[PDB]
Amino acid sequence: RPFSDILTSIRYWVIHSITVPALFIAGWLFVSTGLAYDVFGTPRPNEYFTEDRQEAPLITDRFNALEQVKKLSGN
Amino acid sequence: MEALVYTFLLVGTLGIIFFSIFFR
Amino acid sequence: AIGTYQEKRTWFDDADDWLRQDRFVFVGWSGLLLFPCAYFALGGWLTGTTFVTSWYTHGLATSYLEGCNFLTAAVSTPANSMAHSLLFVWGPEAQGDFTRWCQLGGLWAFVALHGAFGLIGFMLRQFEIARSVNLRPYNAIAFSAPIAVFVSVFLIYPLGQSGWFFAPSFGVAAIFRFILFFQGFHNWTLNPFHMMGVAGVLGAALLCAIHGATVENTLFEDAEETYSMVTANRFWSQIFGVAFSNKRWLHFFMLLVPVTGLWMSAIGVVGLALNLRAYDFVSQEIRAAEDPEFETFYTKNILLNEGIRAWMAAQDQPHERLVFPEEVLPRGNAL
Amino acid sequence: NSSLWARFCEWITSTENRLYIGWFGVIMIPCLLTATSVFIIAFIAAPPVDIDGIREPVSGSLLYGNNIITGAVIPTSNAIGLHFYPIWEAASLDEWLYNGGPYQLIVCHFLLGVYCYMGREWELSFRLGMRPWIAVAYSAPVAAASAVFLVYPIGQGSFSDGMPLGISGTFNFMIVFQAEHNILMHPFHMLGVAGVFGGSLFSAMHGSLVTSSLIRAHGYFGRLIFQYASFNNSRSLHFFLAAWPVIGIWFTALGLSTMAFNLNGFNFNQSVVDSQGRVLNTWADIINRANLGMEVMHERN
Amino acid sequence: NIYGLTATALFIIIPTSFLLILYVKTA
Amino acid sequence: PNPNKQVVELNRTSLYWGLLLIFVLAVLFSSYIFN
Amino acid sequence: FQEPGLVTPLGTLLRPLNSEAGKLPGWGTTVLMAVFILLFAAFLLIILEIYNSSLILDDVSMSWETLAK
Amino acid sequence: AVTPSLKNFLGSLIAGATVLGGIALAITAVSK
Amino acid sequence: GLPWYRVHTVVINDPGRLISVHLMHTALVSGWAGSMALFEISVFDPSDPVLNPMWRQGMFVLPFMTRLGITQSWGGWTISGETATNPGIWSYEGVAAAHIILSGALFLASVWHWTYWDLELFRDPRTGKTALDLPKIFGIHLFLSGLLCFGFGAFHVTGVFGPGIWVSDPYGLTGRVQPVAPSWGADGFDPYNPGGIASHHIAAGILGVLAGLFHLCVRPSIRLYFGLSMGSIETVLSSSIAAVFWAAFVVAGTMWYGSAATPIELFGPTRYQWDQGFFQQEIQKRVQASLAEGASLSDAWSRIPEKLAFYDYIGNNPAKGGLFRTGAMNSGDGIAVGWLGHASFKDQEGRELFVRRMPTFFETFPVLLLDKDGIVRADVPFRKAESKYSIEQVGVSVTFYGGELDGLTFTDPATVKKYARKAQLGEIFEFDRSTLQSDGVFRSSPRGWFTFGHVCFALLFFFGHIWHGARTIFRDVFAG
Ligand code: CLA
Ligand code: CLA
Ligand code: CLA
Ligand code: CLA
Ligand SMILES: C=Cc1c(C)c2cc3nc(c4c5[nH]c(cc6nc(cc1[nH]2)C(C)=C6CC)c(C)c5C(=O)[C@@H]4C(=O)OC)[C@@H](CCC(=O)OC/C=C(\C)CCC[C@H](C)CCC[C@H](C)CCCC(C)C)[C@@H]3C
Ligand SMILES: CC(C)=CCC/C(C)=C\CC/C(C)=C/CC/C(C)=C/CC/C(C)=C/CC/C(C)=C/CC/C(C)=C/CC/C(C)=C/CC/C(C)=C/CC1=CC(=O)C(C)=C(C)C1=O
Ligand SMILES: CCCCCCCCCCCCCCCC(=O)OC[C@H](COP(=O)(O)OC[C@@H](O)CO)OC(=O)CCCCCCCCCCCCCCC
Ligand SMILES: CC1=C(/C=C/C(C)=C/C=C/C(C)=C/C=C/C=C(C)/C=C/C=C(C)/C=C/C2=C(C)CCCC2(C)C)C(C)(C)CCC1
Ligand SMILES: CC1=C(/C=C/C(C)=C/C=C/C(C)=C/C=C/C=C(C)/C=C/C=C(C)/C=C/C2=C(C)CCCC2(C)C)C(C)(C)CCC1
Ligand SMILES: [Fe+2]
Repeated sequence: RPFSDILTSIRYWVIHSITVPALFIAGWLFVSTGLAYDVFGTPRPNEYFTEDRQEAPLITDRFNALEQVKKLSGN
Repeated sequence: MEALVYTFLLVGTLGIIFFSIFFR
Repeated sequence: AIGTYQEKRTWFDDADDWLRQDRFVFVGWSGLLLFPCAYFALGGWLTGTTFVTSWYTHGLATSYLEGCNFLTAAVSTPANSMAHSLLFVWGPEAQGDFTRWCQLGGLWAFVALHGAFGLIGFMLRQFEIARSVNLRPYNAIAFSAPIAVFVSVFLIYPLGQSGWFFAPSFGVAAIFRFILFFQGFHNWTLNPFHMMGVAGVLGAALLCAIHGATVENTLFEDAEETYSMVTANRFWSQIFGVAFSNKRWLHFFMLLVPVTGLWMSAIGVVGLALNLRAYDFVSQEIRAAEDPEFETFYTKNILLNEGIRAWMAAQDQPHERLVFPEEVLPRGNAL
Repeated sequence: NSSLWARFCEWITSTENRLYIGWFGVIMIPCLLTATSVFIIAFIAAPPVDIDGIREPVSGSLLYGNNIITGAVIPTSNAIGLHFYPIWEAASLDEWLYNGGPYQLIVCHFLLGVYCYMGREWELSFRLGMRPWIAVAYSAPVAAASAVFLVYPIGQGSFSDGMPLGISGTFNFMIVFQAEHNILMHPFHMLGVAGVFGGSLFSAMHGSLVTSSLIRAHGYFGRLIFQYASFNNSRSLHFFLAAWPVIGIWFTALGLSTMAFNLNGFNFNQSVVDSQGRVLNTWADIINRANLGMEVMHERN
Repeated sequence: NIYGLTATALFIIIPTSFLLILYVKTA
Repeated sequence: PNPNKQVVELNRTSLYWGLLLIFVLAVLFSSYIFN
Repeated sequence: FQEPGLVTPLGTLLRPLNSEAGKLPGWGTTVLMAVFILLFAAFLLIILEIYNSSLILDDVSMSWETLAK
Repeated sequence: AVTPSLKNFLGSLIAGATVLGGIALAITAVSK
Repeated sequence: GLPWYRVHTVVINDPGRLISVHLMHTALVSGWAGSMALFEISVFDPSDPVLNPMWRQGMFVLPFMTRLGITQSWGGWTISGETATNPGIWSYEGVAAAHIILSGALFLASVWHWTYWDLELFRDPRTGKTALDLPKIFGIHLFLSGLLCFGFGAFHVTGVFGPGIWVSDPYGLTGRVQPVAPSWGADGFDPYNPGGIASHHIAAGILGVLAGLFHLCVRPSIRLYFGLSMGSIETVLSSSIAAVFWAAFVVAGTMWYGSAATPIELFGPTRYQWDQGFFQQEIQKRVQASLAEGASLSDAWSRIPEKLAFYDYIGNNPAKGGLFRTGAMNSGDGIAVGWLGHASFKDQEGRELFVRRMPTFFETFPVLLLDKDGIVRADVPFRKAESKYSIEQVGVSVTFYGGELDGLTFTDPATVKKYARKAQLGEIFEFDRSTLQSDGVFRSSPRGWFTFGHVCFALLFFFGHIWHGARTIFRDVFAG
């Protein structure tokens, strides 16, 4: 129950021996596979500038901004 | 003038300091 | 069952009893507002610093994924085009697209609003805990200062400006950018309210250091006070000239100095929200204009502010699309 | 010493004086009074100073069209550099004032005064029979004063680079220093900002907690923060209050001392680049653009 | 500035007088 | 009568506090009020 | 007690409005109070988002142009 | 739902009401 | 004895003396209103309502007086610049005198209530001690508030038995006090819809009278009574301060962002009208429409009212003033005499150049003569800086269309440079700084000053609400 007892006990280590590495590997696949770029919209290093746009993108429309960002990005 | 009023305010502050430290 | 005058037990009584249990963490009723809001504010900032980009809002690559470190990573504010839109995931812009909503910079709005409500919840938590053990809630009143600062600089200031774009983005380097932005544009150093705030902050640091050192040095050898009030009083009376003869008033002064400083800073930033700034002394400006030889540190400060403005607006305000030719950018050798 | 049956020695060490003089005060009082008088006189009225030898007489005297905020004691002329410039070296008093000699006079006397002030703090810690480390805590503001008034001129090779004895002058010195050394991004000044903010934070918390506790504490703070408070005993809490701002200011003073010798803050310009090598802007290079503006506008030439 | 001088004089005068009369009432 | 009345008490320390506050605000804000 | 207090015609007229000081068992109408709290919060959000252009309505224009209409 | 914005806002209102109901039911269940 | 900051706490337990002090504060506020109105009328200059309106004269109370119907004056002038043949009883001077008389009457009432504080009305009939039945007092006062709100919305704003309110066209060219028919649709919540105000006041007054009747006929629940300390006056103070700074924030935001309750012609243009080029867009649309009809550039620009061009000027932007730049705008850039006209800059080749207007943030901004495509075809070097596309080199010429300088062309590099530096601020206007010894630095609008004051007061009253909620909730520990 207290920190000393719970972290000292081997039950915590064995139950978390298969989970903490699992979460670390989950993050590693999330980053390496590029899913982070797809889900969070971060451009990959090879797509910051497109063929149409060769400067920092700028969004002007306030309401019709979804389509503007779709156009500015690779999509 | 402006400089004289600034000096007056500063010397008044110094007098308040002196009274506070000495005139308890 | 339990109540003021034989009041029947209701669901609210059970909920209050559970929320106020003396477990490891005091949840309390204010917990329902603090923990979700504060947790989501911290999570939003961490996600924005890790993954979400600022390319489409500020034209910057500010996150760990893009290659920035802790100092340069930030959750950049939305673009100036968004103006003061709260940028909900369901708003008219980024209509439910989480990816685009992150790209729009709405994650900054998420963090800012959830953090504002987390601060409200934490102040309410201070009130609840103070009432729990029957103490005056002076800590909540003290925390009113940081809440005032946050509301002034993160919410009121952008609201008075053209949009959320000019709010301070949640990042170290971004906050430095905000600080230099105020220096260059608002002459925020010269503002008397900022002067009072910095005086209060430095005085509070001085009080902290001096009180700690003296209480640790006037300790008694081997229910009763552990340090000699008379000794500290005599030491400061004969060293500085003024000393605290009352512990109550001393600690209240330690409370009051930083709170007052931050509140005056908040008032000054409210003024800056409308560009109501103590930027210049008109008399000195006209004296310098009529007399080229006349020069002071104030005129030099104005020149440095102009340099900051002109050399930074090109990249700090992409929406303006400013392109200053090299011949018009202010320079020291061009004076 | 030993003057008229040691009466002078008795009076200097006498604790019955309203302000304890002490043997360190024997040097502090003259030094600090000289610095105070010269500073007041120069601020009120002093001819404009060539802060740089370009012959641009910057003016910082109130009588010369300045106010309290703008008024300052201009740093010594860059032509003098680190040379010792007391009154007797200048060809005339007018030349001495025109080159910014009052700044060296004030800075030297004031630094000696604050050092002897730490000394007096120790002396009255010993006289009253208590533990003498208030001087150690006071060494932090003294360290910063030395860094801004003495160490920075030493590193930059000229007293013209020391902080002007003014308010607007202080802001100009800070803006210049950020321009040239990127003070904001240096980890030591970052640690000093942390120290000052935490000092205010802990001052407010201590004041509030003690004020609320003095009905005539530990549980409240324990339930408030989830990790509880390690400094349950008041002695440890007060040592923490002493240590946090003190070492924060020690480290910012040391950071400034290092930049005196041209060791600037973190330089993350062009840290992140495109696949083709195009530079992608961050907040670091926007700070760099601001620094470029400050730098170009500083160099009046 | 006549307005500024008058404002500064009033700000110096009225609160100082208020505090002083309070002290005279009860020291 | 006045069943609940209390004369205001302002000791010497509070006097000096107020005077110092007023004079400090004056020196700080005069440079801006004059402008 | 001691002094009964000054008696005036207006005081007597308005006494019944001040005779119920300190007085309802249970939670009373706190549930209806909460319902109205939620309704008012929804209304405030509606008007805020209308003002902030986060709730675009066909009828509204959200600009000075609506003055001419 | 006369406009997409109103539809989205009402959906958000019901979502937040669902969140509040969920947290209320959670505290109720865990109370006893 | 009570400290200096606690002294007023003496009147906590005396309802009669509480009435007295509240009456005194109300008298002070009404007297301030009257004195301010008199002062503003004394210093008002109604000669030029186009280029020198009230907001240019730094008038704070006059916009509010004229918003709700007070247009005429006892001095023989109306607010539109015409002659007020029949001023009537209700005028600026009349309203100020009414406020002063009310201040005096309220002062007398405060004195009376102070002296006779022992009224039996405040004594509990059964307990025998001074007690205020706060829930029922609130019911009464909310009923009155709702009744008065309905009256204002249905008789004053709607003009059924009142003058109406100030309604103006979107660009604030022709605006007058008119009856405002309520708008019950969704557009009623459009902030720039005047009918919204009338409909709001009607509906809110109806609900206010309903809620007042409810709070009169329904007692508070014991659980709520003890939870909110409804028997204490300080919880009422904290909640009132809460509502008050909520209202302060709302009104400050409404003033800063503009609405039907803050007309342009009274409080001046908004910051976001200059930022978004509202007046610039309207003027360009009008000019293009005129040109499409075949009119000349001079004729097309002559049709633009001087008022619209005056609005299209950064000096009128409320976000250009200073915190300590005291006084009216007339003491800044100077009193506006006339409109020079639109400055078209044509380079030697023949291209038309447009000056990059000053963004609201910048106090000093580079003078850039751009192209249609936005390329910087010319500029002015920074003081004595190296020139590559300077006015002298490119030799751009400025031709003025409309206004005083209609059909005048200047090719002198100095004159063109000066006019470009003036045009970066918006429309070029002539100002006479000699009348008021104007400093030449922009100053904030009554809109901006109102926003600053009320946001600062809202933050301070947030702190006050925090403190008083602490005191009322923690009364047990604040006083054993
Ligand atoms: C419980 C704590 C809490 C609090 C205070 C907030 C507060 C907020 N959140 Mg957060 N959030 C929370 C929990 C919380 N959230 C949780 C648990 C999640 C995970 C699902 C999120 C996920 C989340 C996202 C993803 C976003 C927010 C956003 C927001 C903001 C706007 C929310 C809004 O106006 O719509 C919700 C408001 C209401 C439902 C109004 C409540 C009033 C009543 C209860 C509803 C009406 C009931 C009534 C009886 C029916 C009327 C019918 C009528 C229509 C006819 C606001 C700062 C948005 C934002 O601003 O980010 C930029 C955003 O994008 N939140
Ligand atoms: C929120 C309320 C409010 C607002 C928005 C205005 C707005 C305005 N007034 Mg009015 N006025 C008010 C209240 C208000 N006034 C009150 C209560 C009085 C009675 C004294 C007056 C009396 C008055 C006169 C007599 C005149 C004005 C004038 C003006 C205009 C010029 C700008 C200005 O105010 O001076 C600039 C404002 C400042 C310099 C103050 C802002 C700076 C801050 C507050 C710091 C000041 C230092 C001080 C020590 C306070 C700080 C406390 C410290 C402890 C932190 C402007 C339209 C002038 C005008 O043109 O009207 C025709 C004019 O002649 N006002
Ligand atoms: C509806 C508004 C309202 C009301 C009725 C009260 C009433 C009260 N307050 Mg609260 N308070 C308010 C707003 C209000 N306050 C706000 C907005 C703040 C934030 C600063 C505070 C902060 C506050 C604190 C911190 C304390 C009180 C206290 C008190 C009590 C004593 C008042 C006092 O100091 O007298 C004496 C007043 C003076 C000697 C004047 C001081 C000089 C002031 C600061 C400057 C003068 C300004 C000028 C003349 C007025 C114009 C400003 C106006 C336009 C707002 C009294 C019950 C005290 C209390 O109850 O103690 C137990 C207390 O400790 N109040
Ligand atoms: C820093 C913020 C803050 C703090 C610490 C307090 C603290 C306090 N208030 Mg105050 N109050 C505040 C803000 C604050 N208030 C605001 C902004 C208002 C509206 C004007 C009020 C109105 C108010 C009243 C009317 C009363 C109090 C009372 C109290 C006390 C008891 C707690 C209570 O009533 O719950 C306050 C709880 C909150 C402020 C948190 C509510 C959080 C909401 C429900 C979440 C809404 C989220 C939603 C999605 C909106 C998103 C917005 C946007 C993104 C679209 C306590 C001293 C009472 C008192 O005096 O005690 C005796 C009392 O009667 N307060
Ligand atoms: C930058 C300086 C600074 C920081 C970081 C800070 C932080 C803190 N102070 C607290 C307390 C206090 N602050 C106080 C006085 C002061 N505090 C000051 C300055 C600071 N205070 C100053 C100057 C004063 C003097 C008035 C008091 C009196 C208290 C307390 O009572 C309390 C305490 O117990 O101290 C330990 C805690 C608030 C409770 C919490 O976790 O939030 C809960 C709410 C959250 C987390 C939501 C807000 C989220 C915000 C918007 C940030 C979100 C984004 C990221 C997390 C941050 C981005 C960072 C980048 C910019 C680099 C927290 C540890
Ligand atoms: C020509 C001339 C003269 C030139 C003029 C010079 C000039 C250019 C500048 C000066 C102008 C000037 C004054 C400007 C500053 C104005 C300014 C911005 C002021 C701030 C104003 C203000 C209201 C701000 C709000 C915040 C605020 C309240 C700050 C207060 C700061 C403050 C006073 C801090 C405390 C400072 C201090 C030294 C405390 C020491 C107290 C002390 C000895 C306690 C020690 C101690 C510890 C114990 O633990 C115990 C137990 C005991 C017993 C004990 O004693
Ligand atoms: C691709 C997404 C990847 C996400 C990361 C992976 C982990 C999974 C995380 C899932 C959640 C992510 C966020 C949604 C990302 C997303 O895709 O959202 C999309 C969705 C909006 O969808 P639409 O607007 O298109 O739907 C219209 C209607 O049908 C419903 O709105 O937003 C919501 O789900 C509701 C908003 C949150 C719930 C309501 C607001 C909550 C606050 C309520 C506060 C009330 C006040 C209380 C006061 C005390
Ligand atoms: C639902 C939602 C959400 C949410 C989210 C969240 C809630 C998140 C969280 C998150 C988190 C929660 C995160 C965390 C992170 C962490 C980290 C990242 C950490 C790090 C650490 C470190 C780095 C450390 C270090 C150190 C050192 C080395 C020194 C010594 C000590 C220490 C340990 C401190 C999202 C946005 C999606 C969307 C919207 C809604
Ligand atoms: C008795 C009477 C009468 C008369 C009366 C009168 C004539 C009155 C007047 C009155 C008046 C004539 C009043 C006035 C008032 C005023 C006021 C009340 C003011 C206030 C102010 C203030 C409050 C301010 C503040 C401030 C400033 C200064 C600025 C800014 C800052 C501050 C905010 C601080 C007769 C026999 C005929 C008839 C019957 C009644
Ligand atoms: Fe202590």
